[PDB]
Formats: sequence, structure tokens, C-alpha cells
Amino acid sequence: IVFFDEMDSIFRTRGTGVSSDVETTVVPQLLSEIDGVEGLENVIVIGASNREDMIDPAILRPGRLDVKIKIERPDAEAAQDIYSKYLTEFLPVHADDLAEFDGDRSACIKAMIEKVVDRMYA
Amino acid sequence: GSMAQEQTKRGGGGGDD
Repeated sequence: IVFFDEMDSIFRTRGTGVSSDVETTVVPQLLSEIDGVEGLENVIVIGASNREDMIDPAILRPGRLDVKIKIERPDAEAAQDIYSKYLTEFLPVHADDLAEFDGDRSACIKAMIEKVVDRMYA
Repeated sequence: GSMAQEQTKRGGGGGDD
């Protein structure tokens, strides 16, 4: 696996960039290494980007970057899971906060997560 | 306001043994 972190500005959007012109030589090399005359067998190229439009189109076409995975901003249902990923039942929990749950830490944490989500998405 | 790329010019060097 070859991971190109920050692929959004990776080597250019070809034919763009006033300050730098390294694109015309760096982009074709990568375009020829992947899906060239001789092709790789078991190599996976993974890129992460914040600006999809800023990546050159010739590399985004199928055969070079096949599977396009989009991550969206979480909704309430995803926010509940994300909060559960951090508010584990191992944190020091206040006794007065467990008073209304009779010591049931998991249920208390679930209710706190629900209240937090409701407040944040009100 | 522009960027440049360098091409080197090698200098002669010779040593014995």
C-alpha cells in the first residue's frame, strides 16, 4: 500500500499554478508508473484529499484511482457513536451524576451522550 | 515571484590509490 497523504495538492492540478511549474514533469511520471505499458500487480495506491477538484483528472479516472470513498460530516446517529467512542465506562464518574442511575454507569453515560447530542443539534 | 530548479555542474576531481 502506497499512501499519498494530502493528495488534494499532490504535485498539482495539471496546467495550473503560477508560482510552480513542477507539475508538467511530476504528474506524467506518476501517471505512467500506474497503468502504463507495464502495470503493477498487487500494489494499492491510497490518497487522502480535502479538495477533490484540485487533483488532476487523468489520475482520478478508473484504472488508477478506482474506489472513491467519501466521508461526510456526522449526523446525530453518527455523533452518538462517535461520542461513545470516547466516553467509555472507565472514566471517573461523579457520584451525584450516578445518583439518578443507581450506579449504572453505562446507562448514565448513554443518557449523557443523548443529552449532549440533543444540545449540540438543537 | 517565481520558483527555480537547479542543474548542477560537476567539478573535476582526481586521486591516486
